[PDB]
Amino acid sequence: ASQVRQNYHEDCEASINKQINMELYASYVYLSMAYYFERDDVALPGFAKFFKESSDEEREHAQTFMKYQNKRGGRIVLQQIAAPSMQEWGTGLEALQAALDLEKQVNQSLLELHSTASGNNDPHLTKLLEDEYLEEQVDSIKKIGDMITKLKRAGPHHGLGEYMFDKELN
Amino acid sequence: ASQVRQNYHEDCEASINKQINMELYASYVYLSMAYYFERDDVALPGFAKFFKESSDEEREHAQTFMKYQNKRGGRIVLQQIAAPSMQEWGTGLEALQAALDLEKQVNQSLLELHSTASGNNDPHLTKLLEDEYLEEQVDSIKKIGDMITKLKRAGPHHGLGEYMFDKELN
Amino acid sequence: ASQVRQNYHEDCEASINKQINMELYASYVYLSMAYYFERDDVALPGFAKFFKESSDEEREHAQTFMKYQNKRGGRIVLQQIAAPSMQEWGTGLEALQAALDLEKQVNQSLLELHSTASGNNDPHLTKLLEDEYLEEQVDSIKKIGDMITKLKRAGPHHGLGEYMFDKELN
Amino acid sequence: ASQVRQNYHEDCEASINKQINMELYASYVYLSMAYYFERDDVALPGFAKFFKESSDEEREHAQTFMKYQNKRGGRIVLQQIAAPSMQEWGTGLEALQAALDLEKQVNQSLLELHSTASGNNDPHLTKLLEDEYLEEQVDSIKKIGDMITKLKRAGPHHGLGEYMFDKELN
Amino acid sequence: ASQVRQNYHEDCEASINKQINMELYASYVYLSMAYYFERDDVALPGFAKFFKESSDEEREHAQTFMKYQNKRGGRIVLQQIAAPSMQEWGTGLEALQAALDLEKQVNQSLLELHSTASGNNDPHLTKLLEDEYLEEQVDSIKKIGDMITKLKRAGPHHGLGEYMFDKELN
Amino acid sequence: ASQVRQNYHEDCEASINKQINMELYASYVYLSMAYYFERDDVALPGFAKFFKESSDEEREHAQTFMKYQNKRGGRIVLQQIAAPSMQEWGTGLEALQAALDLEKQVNQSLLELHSTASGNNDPHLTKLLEDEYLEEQVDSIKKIGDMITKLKRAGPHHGLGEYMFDKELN
Ligand SMILES: [Fe+3]
Ligand SMILES: [Fe+3]
Ligand SMILES: [Fe+3]
Ligand SMILES: [Fe+3]
Ligand SMILES: [Fe+3]
Ligand SMILES: [Fe+3]
Ligand code: NI
Ligand code: NI
Ligand code: NI
Ligand code: NI
Ligand code: NI
Ligand code: NI
Repeated sequence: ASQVRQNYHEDCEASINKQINMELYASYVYLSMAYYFERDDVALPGFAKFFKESSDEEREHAQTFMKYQNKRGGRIVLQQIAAPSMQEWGTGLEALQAALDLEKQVNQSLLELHSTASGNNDPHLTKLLEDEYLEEQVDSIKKIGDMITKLKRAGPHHGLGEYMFDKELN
Repeated sequence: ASQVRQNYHEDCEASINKQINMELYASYVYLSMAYYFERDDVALPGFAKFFKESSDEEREHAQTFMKYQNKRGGRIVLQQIAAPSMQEWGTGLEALQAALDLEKQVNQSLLELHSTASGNNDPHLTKLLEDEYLEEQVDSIKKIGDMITKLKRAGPHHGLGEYMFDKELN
Repeated sequence: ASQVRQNYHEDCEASINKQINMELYASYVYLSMAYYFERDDVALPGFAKFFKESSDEEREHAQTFMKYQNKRGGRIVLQQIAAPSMQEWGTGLEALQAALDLEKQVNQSLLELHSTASGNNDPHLTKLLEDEYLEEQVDSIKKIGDMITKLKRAGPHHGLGEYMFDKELN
Repeated sequence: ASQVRQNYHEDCEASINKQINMELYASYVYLSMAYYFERDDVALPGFAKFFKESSDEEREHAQTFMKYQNKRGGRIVLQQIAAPSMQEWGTGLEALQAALDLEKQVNQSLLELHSTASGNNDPHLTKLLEDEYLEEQVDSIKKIGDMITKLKRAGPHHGLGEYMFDKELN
Repeated sequence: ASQVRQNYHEDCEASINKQINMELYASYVYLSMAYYFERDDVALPGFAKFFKESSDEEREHAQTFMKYQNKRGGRIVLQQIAAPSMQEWGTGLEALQAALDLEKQVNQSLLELHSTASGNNDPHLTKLLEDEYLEEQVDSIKKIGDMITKLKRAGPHHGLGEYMFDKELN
Repeated sequence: ASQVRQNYHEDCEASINKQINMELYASYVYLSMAYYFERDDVALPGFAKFFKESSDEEREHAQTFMKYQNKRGGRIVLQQIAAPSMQEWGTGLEALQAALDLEKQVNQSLLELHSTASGNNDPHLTKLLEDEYLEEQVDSIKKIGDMITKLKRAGPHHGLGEYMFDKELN
């Protein structure tokens, strides 16, 4: 085995490879949304910017797991990245709602990964999950929830409220 | 008695202790409103900021009365701070209207305290009330009244007007 | 329920509301001590400064729990803040000893809150408690213990030692 | 159709969507190589850096095609991104040789895309391909060829030459 | 007992004293290696620098445990520091391999200390171990593993590769 | 023998190895004292700082002998470092008195080492001892003697004098 490996269970190694693919997938979803909002018949530049940043961040999140895998002595196994569920995302509200659901799905996976790490007595992995993923995930979920409420207040259907709220994200 | 006490009536000393508690209570009310507007299902960051500042200022107002008590030779007696009347404050308009009523209630108490001080021929206390409390209270009441009128103009019910007016407070 | 809530148990939500009240209470205790030491017949400006800072910090600690509540989707419930146990705090030594006991009481509550969070498998809450509260609480307790020992060395009864030690806190 | 579309053939629109997927795939290949060279039993930090930059650039290349699609009035269709052909890439020489082949494969696709655009008399698309893709592709191929020759000179098998050549890329 | 002690088990107190001695011992091992590589018949200034820094860091690690002991109310008990196992360390490769084994030995001890702290429900101690020791230990082990692989690539036996690799550490 | 060795007697080589261990031991003694004075029931931060600096300096003194050994062609032999004679050091006065005795013990050893070097006609070693050790040792002894006298004047028993004198060292 790896000269560096120590207290690193095969199940955590495999779950990290699954989380890598999921982070890359979420990055791909947000990339799809980003350029959907730059279509000439959508033209929501604030939403496009918001989702392009989230796409970059999720790709960074994937790479932090890849560095982590190598650091512990695991071996990165990269799978296929699925096409995004949608090709068109509707209104800003509907995209935010899809993002909220995705973020909560990633959070569930991460909490399961923490349970795996905790069950195998790997405090180094639980620390990584708490400090670098679980904290960020809760803040992201709270932020998206705030945005949904703000957009529902401003007027969530294709109108002046959506146009004004989009400026808040620019 | 206190080596410093001079022309300081027991009734003014007691009324100051009552005003201290009332300032601390108003600070607590505004703190409740501040974090109500940061709930994910309210998301009014301008109102939250406005009330968090008012909460800090009312706590400062309480401390200025505590310094004053010590300066005159009175003795600070701290009571229980009551829970805020509400736990949820409705719309921005309703919170402003509750704040307006509270400010006018504090003003009434302060004017009564001035009458107590004037009745006991304490010009040092009347000066404190006029220069540090009564001036600020009238400006606060005028400001909140302005805000209520502006929010009623922009559209006071949970809609685009409330969302736009909230930006004026950010 | 809240669009953001996830893996957030009702018991942790309720314990956070209890800790909020306790942080606000400790803030109130330290505020009482702060202005006790500014009485003209006490005149310990270093102790007053030390306790006024601790009062501000405990109010900040309360607000961090209020932000946390909102972040997780819980609902803040604010109760009555009890009057401080004492209105007069004796010598500097006696105030420090009362502060030490209060800090250890808050620490016990926080460790219980960690046990609640751990029992409900909430690593996000255990992380908050470890990184933002338990670390600060142990440092505060060690610091107060140091101060008590230093004041006992300098001369803890109302004399030159207390006067000189007070300058160390200015 | 799109209010902006003009002289934009359905075949060019479809070929752009195919090139987007291929750019994303090459980005994924280079990402795999990048973290392969950070394995503790490979430890080639110069190669890792070189491939991580190429991974970022190919993702940028994909996005430029996505902006282009939207600019012309086409509609972005995102497919599945295939897993990289390899999970382990051997020596630096073998990775460079795999990169050279991939770059020449992308170049072939781009030249075919130019033939499609030229056959449909779309000078705007031929200009994009010449100015933004074909130029970069030839420079990349020449650079990788230079590197292969340099590494073959320094000593391409796992030895001092590979270790010294890796420093040239750091 | 100590006026500050709270939730601090005698077994954790004793294990900290054992870890202090082990950190001081590792510091001593690295000090031996550092000046071995400055012998006139070894003359590997990069290795000497690398091990002198690790010697300083392990002594700092020991002191952080000594501060921690005092912070929790435990009592520092200092034992004998054993002579390093070797007086001469061979080649750079052999010293790195000895360092790797020592680092993994310290890591095992620290993970056991975490299990002790976790078994006694001391989250403050588990936090210290995760944030200040376990993170650093894994990075150190990964770094040494990288170095071993790099030196095996450059040529690990007393030759040009060892001479060139030594410059990477200067 | 060493290609560099010249006029370097085996007895001086062995005495240097003995002095190395003694410098490391004194460093360990001062480290013990340093963190004794940071105990919550001692709280003498000036003494702690003074002894932590002396601990660092004695470790530097050990390293200068290790560099010297290598410079002359001798071979460093590292022994066991004994536990400090005490685990608790009493008052500041008692620690200073223990330090004074230790410094005079090291001085005696160094003067014996000078006699060894002089007896073997090694002027290079006598120069090192005079310029780098004997000068520093006499200044240290004079300084500690000054401090003892100053602390005896201020009031050496656990009281205001010890508390005030401790500030002189901060
Ligand atoms: Fe993520
Ligand atoms: Fe007020
Ligand atoms: Fe607190
Ligand atoms: Fe490309
Ligand atoms: Fe260490
Ligand atoms: Fe010395
Ligand atoms: Ni709609
Ligand atoms: Ni309404
Ligand atoms: Ni007393
Ligand atoms: Ni080969
Ligand atoms: Ni060999
Ligand atoms: Ni004594």
